[PDB]
Amino acid sequence: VSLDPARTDRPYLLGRLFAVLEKAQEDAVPGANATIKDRYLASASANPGQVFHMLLKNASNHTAKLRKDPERKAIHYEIMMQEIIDNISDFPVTMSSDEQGLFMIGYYHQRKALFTK
Amino acid sequence: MTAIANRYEFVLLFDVENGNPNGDPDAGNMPRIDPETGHGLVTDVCLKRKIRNHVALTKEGAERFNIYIQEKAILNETHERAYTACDLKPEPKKLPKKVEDAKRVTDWMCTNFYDIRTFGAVMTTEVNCGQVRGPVQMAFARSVEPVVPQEVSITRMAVTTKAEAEDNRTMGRKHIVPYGLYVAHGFISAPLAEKTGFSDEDLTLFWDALVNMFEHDRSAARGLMSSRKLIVFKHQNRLGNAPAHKLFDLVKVSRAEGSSGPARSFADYAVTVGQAPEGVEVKEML
Amino acid sequence: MTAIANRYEFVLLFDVENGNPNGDPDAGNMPRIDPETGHGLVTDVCLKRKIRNHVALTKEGAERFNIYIQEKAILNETHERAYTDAKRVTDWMCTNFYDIRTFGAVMTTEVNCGQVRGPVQMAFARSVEPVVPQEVSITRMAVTTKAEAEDNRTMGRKHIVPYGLYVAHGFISAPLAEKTGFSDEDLTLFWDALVNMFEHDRSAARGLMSSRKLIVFKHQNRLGNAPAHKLFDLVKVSRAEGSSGPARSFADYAVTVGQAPEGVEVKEML
Amino acid sequence: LQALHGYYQRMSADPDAGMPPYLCGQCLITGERQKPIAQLHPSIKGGRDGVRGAQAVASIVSFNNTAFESYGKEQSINAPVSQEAAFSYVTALNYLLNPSNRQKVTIADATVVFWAERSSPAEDIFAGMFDPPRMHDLLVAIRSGKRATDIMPDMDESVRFHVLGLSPNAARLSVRFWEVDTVGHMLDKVGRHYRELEIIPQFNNEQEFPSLSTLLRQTAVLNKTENISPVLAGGLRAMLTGGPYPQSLLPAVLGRIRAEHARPEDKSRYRLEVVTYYRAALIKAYLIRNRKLEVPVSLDPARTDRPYLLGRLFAVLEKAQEDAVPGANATIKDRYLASASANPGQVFHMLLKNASNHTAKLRKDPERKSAIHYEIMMQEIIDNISDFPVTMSSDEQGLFMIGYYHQRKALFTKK
Amino acid sequence: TYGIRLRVWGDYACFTRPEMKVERVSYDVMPPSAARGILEAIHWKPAIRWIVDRIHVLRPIVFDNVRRNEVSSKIPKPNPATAMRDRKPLYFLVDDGSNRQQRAATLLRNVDYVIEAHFELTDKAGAEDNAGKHLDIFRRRARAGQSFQQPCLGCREFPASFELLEGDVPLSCYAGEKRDLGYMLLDIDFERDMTPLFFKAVMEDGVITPPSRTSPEVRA
Repeated sequence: VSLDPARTDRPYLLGRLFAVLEKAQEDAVPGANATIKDRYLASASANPGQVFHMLLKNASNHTAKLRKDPERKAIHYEIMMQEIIDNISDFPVTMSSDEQGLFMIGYYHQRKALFTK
Repeated sequence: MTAIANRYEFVLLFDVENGNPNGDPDAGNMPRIDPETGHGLVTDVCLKRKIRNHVALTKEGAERFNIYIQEKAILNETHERAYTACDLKPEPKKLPKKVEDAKRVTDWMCTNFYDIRTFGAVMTTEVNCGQVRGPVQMAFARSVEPVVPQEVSITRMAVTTKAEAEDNRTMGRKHIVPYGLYVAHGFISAPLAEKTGFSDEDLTLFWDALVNMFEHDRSAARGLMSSRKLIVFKHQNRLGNAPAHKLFDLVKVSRAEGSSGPARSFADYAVTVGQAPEGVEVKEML
Repeated sequence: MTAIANRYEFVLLFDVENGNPNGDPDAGNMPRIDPETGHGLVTDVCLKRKIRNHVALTKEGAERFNIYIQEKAILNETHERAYTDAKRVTDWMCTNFYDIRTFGAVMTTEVNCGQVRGPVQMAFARSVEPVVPQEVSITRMAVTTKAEAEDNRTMGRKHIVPYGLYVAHGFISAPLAEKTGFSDEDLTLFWDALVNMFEHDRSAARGLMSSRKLIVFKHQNRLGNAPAHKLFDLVKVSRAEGSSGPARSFADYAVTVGQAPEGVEVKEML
Repeated sequence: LQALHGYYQRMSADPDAGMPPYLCGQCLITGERQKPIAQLHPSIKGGRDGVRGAQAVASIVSFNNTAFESYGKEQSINAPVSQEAAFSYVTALNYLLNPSNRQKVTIADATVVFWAERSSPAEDIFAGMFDPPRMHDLLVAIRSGKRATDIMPDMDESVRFHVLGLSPNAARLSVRFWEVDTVGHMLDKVGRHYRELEIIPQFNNEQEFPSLSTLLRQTAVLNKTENISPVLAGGLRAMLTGGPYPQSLLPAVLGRIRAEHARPEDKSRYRLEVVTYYRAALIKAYLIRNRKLEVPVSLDPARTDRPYLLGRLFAVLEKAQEDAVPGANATIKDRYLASASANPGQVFHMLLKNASNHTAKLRKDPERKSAIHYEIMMQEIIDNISDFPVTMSSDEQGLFMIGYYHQRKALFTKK
Repeated sequence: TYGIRLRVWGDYACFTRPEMKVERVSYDVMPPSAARGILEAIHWKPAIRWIVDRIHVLRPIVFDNVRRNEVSSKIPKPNPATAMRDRKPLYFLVDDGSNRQQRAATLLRNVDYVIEAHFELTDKAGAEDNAGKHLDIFRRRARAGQSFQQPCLGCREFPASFELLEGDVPLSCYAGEKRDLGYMLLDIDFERDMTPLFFKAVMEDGVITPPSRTSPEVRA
């Protein structure tokens, strides 16, 4: 897999977390005019520790919405969040240019995986 | 005007905060950068221009202190001034056939215009006033850490010509460096100073200008720019006692111990000046 | 006559920061780069000119250290001559002009062709690794002619090498010195100039150029003690382990000299 | 040159298309001993009607200055050729320089004159073969590796061919390059050159065989025949000797791409491109020859080189920009191409964030899902890259440029 | 057995053609003259004449262009006495107008040669001067890397690295090719008022064998 699940890397893990959060929102409220990739990517990559907490609250609400229905995809997204945050010891105050590039590539890697069968 | 007698090197530190310190004519107007490493650049030409502006503002055209490159001057009309003041008819496209008159016209150009006396000039164009090398030199300023230029889009609620677009406003953009610390070296040459007439008065004015360079350069695109250090290395003789690079190296620019993340103020940087060689004295007091 | 006693080799390493070390008259004044390897290139005569200028400034026309081949950046205030079948004139030229004594010269006429060699010899200085010059666009305030005032601004261009470390080889042949009186005082002044070449050469174009290292292989014999090409091999100028990407300061390069054969010494002047 | 001498001896035989007009030493032209040496050689035609750029009175041999004089010899005794030879070579050169004859072409600053050792149709072909306008069929054939005989049976390829390049130095003119290969061999070499240069056209008005002058002009400081680096003009000797192109070529085209921007003064619908057809062709030639790489004629999405994938990614981001903000006077290709290609790790984060904003705007607008397609392409390109490298080599930059050109062309009207 | 086999190589070389000295053009291969010069740079005395038997061209012929600013004139002769009868500055200013000269060059790159040569005693040789002695001295210097001066590929800007070949000569790129290079500079006969003398340089298998520079039938 081009996605490297064994890459315990802080910006990479945050990017994967962003991708799974976006997928969770897309499943909870499909087809909206804007995704969190479209809303919060700026702040998310600017000061991650300042916004990833509220992104996680929103993703928790989305997964709760998913959990009510038989389409409990919700367990996969929640276990993914658990696995990714397990490897993170603390959110960074700021990320450099290379860390932000790593963030973007990790997000795009994880997004590709979730769409795949 | 007696010439200076000492070889001088200097290090200039200056700031930029939400400003375009120097625009690149090629990248639209983006701040000049080293594309292969991201460090910002300021052409020595820009700093020379700010020095020239300082000279003109503080002396206001006093004798011996005019400047040669101005916002609307015509160089040939200025050279004809030298030819007239030397009583020579301006030889068409050429120097005067007498070498002594050529020297006199060139010296009148040097002895009057401050920036010709300082930075030198290439005046061999049409009416020919000769050449000057300039006792004073300075290299490209280069940031101590890579800068991240960001692009700011703005709008105007009025339009110049007859237009019907305003359906959305007229878009324009500014490029700005969020912050960056620039280290600009420089050099002062006694041997050439003697040949030009660069006196200690001039030199004083020079350091003055350097310290006060940016204070009058405020504009809507410049942001907040300031001079932070002017570490001058005075050699005790005509020809220096220490290699240049060996003195620049005494000036160490690092990031403060308690500073993390992108730099956004001078306080993020720790500046240390070492012990100079016994033939040199340091006047970091500037 | 006195002369230096040993053949010398030297490897001079100098570097340029945001400057045009040596322009190419055949490429619009862009800094030279070698077509076969992409290395930056600096002609020897470019360096010899710097040595000449530096010695002219430093020795200011002393008795035995005047310079023949000047450029119009000189002063005429003080002078003096040594004043010691055509050998007389030749050795008079050698004994008081430092550059004719050191690099050699040619005189207009002789029954012979009029050649003077001098002991010192040096080759094209080429970059340690390829350089990629950058074109810098600059603009001026005023206009030069009244015609082009018909609002008013002109755009020029400047070519710069962001950084590059140049290795300049050179050879000093003692037997040539013996025919030209190149003595140890001249040799020490010569090391001084090579170390200090670029100190007085500041100008708008060249930026910051400096001589970073000067290794000198001093031989025992009047001739050499090992082949020069094999001596130059010991100066392994390679990149510091901690640096990747383009080199932008001398700290990016690590240079070391191996053990030269027992018959030849080594000294790091810088 | 004695080649010139032989050419005079050739053309002088015929009473038309030529002319039969007529101390001692060894003639270096001929090799005959004890012949009358010329003290002052006859002049060569300069100016626009001769060797362009030089003064009307041009010369090969010229010892006017004391520096160049050697072994006690004076004005032309240094360069000893018999009077006859002196006349001969000069005359042949002049006849080749007369533009009425088709044996001449002007490249950058130098004027090229060529001939075959005996009458052959090559002399009528080579005039256009390195300045292309049957000839097109021949060019396609030799680019395919087919022998010239299959299109011109009268082409005796065993005939030796000569090419000469003269550059002006005021009154002095200099030899820049010289080839004496056989017609077949160098024709095959030119075929290989055109094969390497081959790239899909950007706009269907660009020619199939880019004239070497057009290739050089595109690296000029202002895209005009002046400001062509004479050394690069001479280096592109590499075209018909078959060797590697000068190593200064790739940094030159990359420098143009850095310092260029889309001028809308062409007054067409399109704002002028930054990676033009010709610059991409030169980059492809450099990557094929000097670096031995593999480069396709069109896009090959079945590829896994990170530089190529980053070039494609840059192209799709640029397309997304130009769709989000139509008609704008500037694009990332004007500013961030130079630093994207040379230092991806520092800039691709901001380019991707800006592309995210562009797709955001596009999603709500019409084109409500090309907003999706570009993101799918970003997925499929980013999927193959492990990290953005801190820096990229010059040839890695070349591959970036080729990938950008390919992915841009394959996306003009995909959607 | 009796003879020499010296190898020389270097990045640059410029063996300027006599008919193109003003705007340098290089011979495709090192002329015997250059060879001789190289050989004399290692060891030479008035008593001995160097002769070049064969010149091998190992690396392929490659060309390059370099342009340099240059001086137009040889420095004039002062008279030592009148030079000081009235103290005066003496100099040659490269920036004084006409002084400045531009001079292109068509020079080789990455050369590699093997020079086969042998000695010959001059008529002014000493009675005790053994040719074997000088053979031994030259071989010693070549093996040890010693030299009078660094040999140069034509011009002083172009130093030549050298080694002595005790084994069989290596093969050239042109091992199975033949090539007529035309008439090129053999030598300079300094006895006969310093005219050039030329030979037909027919390269074959990458090796050039010129006639003896001392041949009465070559010389006037």
